[PDB]
Amino acid sequence: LLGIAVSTDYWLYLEEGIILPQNQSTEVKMSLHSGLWRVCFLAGEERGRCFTIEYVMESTVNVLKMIRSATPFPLVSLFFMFIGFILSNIGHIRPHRTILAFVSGIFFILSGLSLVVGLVLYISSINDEMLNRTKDAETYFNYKYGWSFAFAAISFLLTESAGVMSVYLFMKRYTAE
Amino acid sequence: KKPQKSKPGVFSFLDPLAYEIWMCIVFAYIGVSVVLFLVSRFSPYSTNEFGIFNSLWFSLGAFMQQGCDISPRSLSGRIVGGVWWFFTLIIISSYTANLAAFLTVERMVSPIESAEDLSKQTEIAYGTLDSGSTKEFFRRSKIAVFDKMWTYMRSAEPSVFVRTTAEGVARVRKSKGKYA
Amino acid sequence: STNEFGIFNSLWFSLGAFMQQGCDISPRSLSGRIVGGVWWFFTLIIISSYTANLAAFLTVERMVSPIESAEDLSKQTEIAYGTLDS
Amino acid sequence: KLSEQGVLDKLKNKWWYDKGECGAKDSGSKEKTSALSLSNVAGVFYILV
Ligand SMILES: O=c1[nH]c2cc(C(F)(F)F)c(N3CCOCC3)cc2n(CP(=O)(O)O)c1=O
Repeated sequence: LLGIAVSTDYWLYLEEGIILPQNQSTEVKMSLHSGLWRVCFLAGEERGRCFTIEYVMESTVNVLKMIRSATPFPLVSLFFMFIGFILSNIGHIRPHRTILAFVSGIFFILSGLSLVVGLVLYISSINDEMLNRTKDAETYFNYKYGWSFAFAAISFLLTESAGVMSVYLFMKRYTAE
Repeated sequence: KKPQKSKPGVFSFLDPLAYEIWMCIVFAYIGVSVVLFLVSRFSPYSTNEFGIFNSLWFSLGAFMQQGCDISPRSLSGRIVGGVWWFFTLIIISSYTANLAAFLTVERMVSPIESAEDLSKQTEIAYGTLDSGSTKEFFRRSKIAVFDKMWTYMRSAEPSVFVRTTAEGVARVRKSKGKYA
Repeated sequence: STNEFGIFNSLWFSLGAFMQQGCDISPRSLSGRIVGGVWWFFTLIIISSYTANLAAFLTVERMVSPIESAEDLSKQTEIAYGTLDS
Repeated sequence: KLSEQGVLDKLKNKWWYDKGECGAKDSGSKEKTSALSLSNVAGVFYILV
């Protein structure tokens, strides 16, 4: 679930537009979706053009720099689950030497805690970038999350649950020995 | 640039109370826990429930509004437990009431208000137009404040000077309050 | 039977109930639970009245604004202003 | 000529401010903050001691 999330780029939906007064109608000027490394315009130049964050061109740029800033912490979380996944399976191959389940439980718990401070720093870095811009009566600005953000949240709950269940498999096996 | 709502700091939650109050709360926390351990020791009234490690946990529970498992059973202990309960009732009520003042009434302050403040700081850069009587005023000025401002504007990298008036206004709007 | 509520316990129970810090022991008789419960309703209103009235003081004190122009003198009439006679 | 060489500005600074008894009074007008201090809650500590 995390590997789909880090690879894909459907994280943030940003829309900017200008209203038409006395008619109760709104007309967009730009729309895009972004990820940790790849940006593709849904309605930018009314075209599906795709640039990386390094290939720049206002506030939409400044949001994109903060998404690149919050990069490392999901990569740390995937690295610790991959170590925890290997030690879990080789413990299933060899039921003796019961220490393999307990150490793998620690890598799962440290994975989820790294994912939380990833999301907290991500959401904070997005919120203040909407805050600094000057308000106008004729301009509306919106934001929305994506399905890759939903997968990372689900990836937290299953990783914490497997880290709990690995401790019980340690205790029940050590009691049987 | 006009002062606006800014990015809140990471430690902005401890803004309604001053820093001298927060250090006195810590110092009073240690002082009560030492007193509660000592007086319970030489005055017993069986098992010494209130140790130095237990007394820190008792006073921490009373400040954080939670209940504690053990209670003092002597007269001298219950006076210490009684007064420390009254202390935390006022402070937590003072923290709640001051946040209601901040969130209701918004007052914003400008960093600078005079030319002598700009000379005594290096956070905000300041510049003039390149050709005109404005730059010529700072050039031949024998006033001590204005002479200090010319030494900064001359030896500044990147150049604070602009070409036109509209370019100078555009740098003010886009530097997030770092250019005057 | 085996009751514990002496006068030293009863002053200690009422002091803990007002400060909302809990109690070691609770009344088990029905007449004891009546006198306990009404004192709980007393301390709930008094503490909530203290926090709300303190927030009333600090908000009104924050809204007090000084005079910084002649326009602010014009609309406001607790301060009197005058000039020289000739 | 005296206006453009700042000699009028030089005389004004000397007579108004340098002979001023309220020495550097403009610095005191800057500071302003709003929070609870020790003076507001001093009596609670006196009950504690
Ligand atoms: O006689 C003069 N009268 C001037 C009047 C004005 C204006 F304020 F627009 F009326 C200005 N500007 C100030 C701001 O930038 C745009 C033009 C320059 C003037 N200058 C050039 P100086 O040498 O810089 O004083 C003169 O010489």
